[PDB]
Amino acid sequence: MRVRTLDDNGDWTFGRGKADYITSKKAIAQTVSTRIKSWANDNPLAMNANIDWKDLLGRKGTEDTILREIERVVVQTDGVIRVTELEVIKTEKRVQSILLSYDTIYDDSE
Amino acid sequence: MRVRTLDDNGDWTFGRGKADYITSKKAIAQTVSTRIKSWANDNPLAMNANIDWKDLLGRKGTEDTILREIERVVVQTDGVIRVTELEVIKTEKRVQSILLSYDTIYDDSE
Amino acid sequence: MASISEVIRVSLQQEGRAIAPDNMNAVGIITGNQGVLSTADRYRIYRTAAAVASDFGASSQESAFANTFFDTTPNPISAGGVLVIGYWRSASETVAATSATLVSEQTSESVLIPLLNAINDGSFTITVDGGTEQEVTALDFTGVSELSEVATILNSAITGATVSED
Amino acid sequence: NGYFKVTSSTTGATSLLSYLGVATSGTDISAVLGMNSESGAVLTQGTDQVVLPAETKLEGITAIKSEVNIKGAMFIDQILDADIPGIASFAGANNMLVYEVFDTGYLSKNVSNPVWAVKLAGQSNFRCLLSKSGNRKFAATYMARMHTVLFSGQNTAITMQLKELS
Amino acid sequence: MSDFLNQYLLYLIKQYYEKPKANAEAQLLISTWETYADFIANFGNNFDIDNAEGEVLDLIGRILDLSRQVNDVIPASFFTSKVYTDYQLTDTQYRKFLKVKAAKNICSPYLASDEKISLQQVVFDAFDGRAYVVDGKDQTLRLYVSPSIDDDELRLLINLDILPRPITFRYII
Amino acid sequence: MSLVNGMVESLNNTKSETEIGIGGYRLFARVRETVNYRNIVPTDTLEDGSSSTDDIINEPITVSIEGVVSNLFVEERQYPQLVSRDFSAVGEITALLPAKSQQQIQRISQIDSQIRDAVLAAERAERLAGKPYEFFGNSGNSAKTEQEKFIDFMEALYFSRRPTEVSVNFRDYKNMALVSFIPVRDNNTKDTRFTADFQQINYSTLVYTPVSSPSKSVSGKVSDASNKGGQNPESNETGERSLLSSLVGG
Amino acid sequence: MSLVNGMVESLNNTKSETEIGIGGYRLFARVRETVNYRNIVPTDTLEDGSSSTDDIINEPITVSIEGVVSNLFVEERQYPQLVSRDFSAVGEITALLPAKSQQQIQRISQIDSQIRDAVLAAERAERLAGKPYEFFGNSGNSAKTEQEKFIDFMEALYFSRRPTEVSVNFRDYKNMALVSFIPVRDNNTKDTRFTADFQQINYSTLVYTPVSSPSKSVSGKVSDASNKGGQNPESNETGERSLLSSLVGG
Repeated sequence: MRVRTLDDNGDWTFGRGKADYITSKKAIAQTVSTRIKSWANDNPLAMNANIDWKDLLGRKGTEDTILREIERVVVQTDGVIRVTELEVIKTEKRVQSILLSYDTIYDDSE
Repeated sequence: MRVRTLDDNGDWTFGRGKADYITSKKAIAQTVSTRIKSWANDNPLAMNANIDWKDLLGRKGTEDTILREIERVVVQTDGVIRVTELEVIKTEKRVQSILLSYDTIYDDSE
Repeated sequence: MASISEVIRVSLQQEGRAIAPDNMNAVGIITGNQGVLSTADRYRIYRTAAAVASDFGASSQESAFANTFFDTTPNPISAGGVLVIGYWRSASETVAATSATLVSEQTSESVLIPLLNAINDGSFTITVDGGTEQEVTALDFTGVSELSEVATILNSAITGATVSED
Repeated sequence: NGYFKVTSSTTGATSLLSYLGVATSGTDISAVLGMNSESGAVLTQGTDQVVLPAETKLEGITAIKSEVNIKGAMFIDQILDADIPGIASFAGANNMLVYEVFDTGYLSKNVSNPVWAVKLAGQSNFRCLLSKSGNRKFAATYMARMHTVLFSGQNTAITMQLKELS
Repeated sequence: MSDFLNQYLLYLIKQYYEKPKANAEAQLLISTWETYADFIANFGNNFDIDNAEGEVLDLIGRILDLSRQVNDVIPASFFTSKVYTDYQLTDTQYRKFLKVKAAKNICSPYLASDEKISLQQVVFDAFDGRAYVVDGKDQTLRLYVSPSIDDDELRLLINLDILPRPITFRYII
Repeated sequence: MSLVNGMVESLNNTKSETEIGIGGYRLFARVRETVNYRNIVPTDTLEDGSSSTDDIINEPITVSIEGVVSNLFVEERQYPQLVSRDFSAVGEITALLPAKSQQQIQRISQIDSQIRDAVLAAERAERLAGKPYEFFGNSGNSAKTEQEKFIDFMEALYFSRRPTEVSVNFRDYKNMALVSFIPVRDNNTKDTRFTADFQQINYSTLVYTPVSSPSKSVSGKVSDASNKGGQNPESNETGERSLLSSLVGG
Repeated sequence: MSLVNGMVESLNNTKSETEIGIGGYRLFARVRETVNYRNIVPTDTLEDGSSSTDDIINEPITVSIEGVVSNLFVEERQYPQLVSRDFSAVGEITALLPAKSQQQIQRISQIDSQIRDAVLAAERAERLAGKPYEFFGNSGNSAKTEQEKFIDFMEALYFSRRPTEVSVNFRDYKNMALVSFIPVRDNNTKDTRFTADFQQINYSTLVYTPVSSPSKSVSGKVSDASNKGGQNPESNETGERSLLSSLVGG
């Protein structure tokens, strides 16, 4: 799978066609990285685009469902196999940071 | 069943066609003797050729499965009937020697 | 050439299981022919016709009796038993003159070698034919991996006699 | 990383005598920061001008071992023969392993051969490996293959033979 | 022990990779097949107009309608492999004539044809890069050449019509 | 048919010590464990009295496993499940393929990197065909308790619609297809009591095959001439591309 | 088919913490709770020995829930069920529509107020399609005890003939259809012991759809050309209005 690369801050890239495209194992990385970031009832063309944030960060007691939905999004991605993810800090102020690790379809060629 | 004899060290024999072939009851002996010696994922033309050694002598706690697989290979041989096999030394240094005895289809003519 | 053989070897059984006449079925055939069983070798133990032949030859009547023995379908070795050939002196056995022997202790080869390899210098006192006492003061046993090698070393050391391991 | 480092510009005999002592006026920031003398603030003085440590011996591994709790080590440069026993003893005395590779010239069992000297000395923690070419990396991968068992699951204790290396 | 032999010996199961007789025999079979593999691989190397000598050249001639018989005399390329009559072509000359003929087979009356292959490109890599075609006035086709070609050869090509030529042609010195 | 075949292929499934579970998920407890060998013996008294035997048609073995899954299972004595090797390039036989120039090679490299991304998933799947657990893998997320893991693995195996290998003690049957999976949750125990019936997919080889199971590197190489049905290309619409401009002239 | 699809769409139903009950009616107690994954594996030994796999036909999951409903249920630890948002105007895209005068606009306003009264009920129904409870709603009347509420909600769901979403622990299955609802009332307990079997209505998409689930504002916009059957308008009676007087002349 190809996909246009995004630069550091994550804006789009035009020019260098066929070269601003991520090849693989990093295309999966980019595609998971910003599949997580796709609020659900945003896109009128995909209203279940990805997990529903306005209804999960605005309600108490969803950490388990945040994690289950992140695993859902990641696993249902073209190119990933497994996941290994949990929470690493405990809302250091009130923001919790979770650690997400997944095995792409690559690095399994032995 | 015929099969080319092998000499003492087990290399092949050419010449004396139709005479370097083992006739029987010894053809079974040779064929079991080197069916045991056929590592599994060796032959690209038979990847389950015989029992898997790189994955049985490289793992702890397989003696029972070594013995079961040796019985499998021997019994599934054209010409044998029964087996009678067990372990005779106990890894005299760390090498265990097992004793394997089988009744060919011969010597049952009474 | 690192062979497959050093991770598995598959050979043919060699010694006749080396068992002893313990059970009830330890049956004997007494010969009187001083071919191979002389006095002090009064018996030999077998569990197959071919071995009796190789010690007795398919021609001698003793191998014939062994052949008619093992040919019985439920023969003794099928129920924890052995055949043994004896020897009664039929007529005027001539025992050839022997030479003095010295059989050492049963050494396991797993303990003799590790103890030997630390012993730099050698030290023996032996006597042959009651001659002058012979003292051996250098046996660099360090380089030894099996009893055959210490056997060779002793063979080279003890003058007037031959050393074997068995 | 949450530390406050304060370095003088000049190098060599440049003591920062103060640990941020109390001033004559103004609420004291020193104690709350952690720079305070009673506080646990490291105050490594400016070392003298350029200093030459001498050239140590491979026994300088002790300095690593007394800092890291390494449990298996290798040397990029091959341990000299004359220094093998020392490190070998070290391997036992510090409850660790040391992996070292040797080339073809060491496939003997004489006393002068250092690996056999290790074997006689019982230095079981000084693992010796063989590489015909001299390819040192064989040790690292070997090390990288051994210290790989999570000692909490069942039967995770692995042997070594016939395992993929790098 | 090249690639072919090594990758094929992996089909010897490991009872038989190390027994010397068996390994030698398998290597014998693999080697005899390996000479065919090498032949197929080197067919391309040894066939084209460049690395061709003797009969294959003649074959190329008869595939490009140009026999070594030009019936003309050219001086010798005195800088053994093969000798012909005087009024034939030593190999190297006949090689590079066949290259020119191959060019003129795929000619076109355009010096920079964007759709089809031009005259200029094909005559230029006919001579491996020592020719240069520029038109004239009465449909002259002026043709510059590097000095590494004797006048005898080129005047012969023009006198045998092997250079690419739609209607009219000429050279320059 | 033959009486000899009995012992021969009765031992053809040998249980490894590692004790694969329902396919690698051994993290439950087997309350009960049954297999059902069945046979169809045609009823009426057989016709001849001399040779009209060979009338015991075999049947697909079913294997029923009912067990319980809890949040905390402590397994007593079983060896780790190790990832099976990727023995695909065992016979891979290059070096007869043509000599082609750089960026003619590398163009192939880009094509390979381009469709490996689309094939390697199913390639791993077929490599791990029997055992789905290490395909799906340990869940790896700390949020999902153990019953999470059992349910989502069972659903993955069930929706997978691929046969799995199932081990009853003394046998690791090779191609079991999940027939019925009933998990039950009483209101007096937080665990899940599940009954799973599998049915073996036994299938033999009709056609002459000299090689039993080759590498992926020669599996197509030794394949016999496969057959596809006919079709009327002149009457296709989904790809009715025009004639290439390079052909109309020619 | 694919082994990859297994884990992918096994996690496609994730149970929210709020724990929808039989559709939002969690005010009972789940005495027992089962699901039945079934499969049809064709029996006879499969034909080839090389590739004749892909023969495990899937099945509609059933979910059985038996519980009890009492007048007074005290729920232990579960988050409130909050009304789902009306995200219909997310893509609503006006301002390309024509400029039309006042009371030409307002005539449209009256038409909209005129048929919103007739469509908005079913619009809310489809907005709340999965979950019927907050559609029917808390009963709100103090006369009806809790068993009133359970029975009338169950009858409303049953007569509704619309699939509901049902949550077994660890899964909130999305389209369950009420198959069987048996409430029982012993003469030794005033509660109601009810067994409800649901069956999933699983249905996939045959046709090319680039957009999985769009807004109502573009759902018809991206719809492909729908097809209705023929009919003979010349032979209709229920609306055989005469020709308008404005047309006979013209």
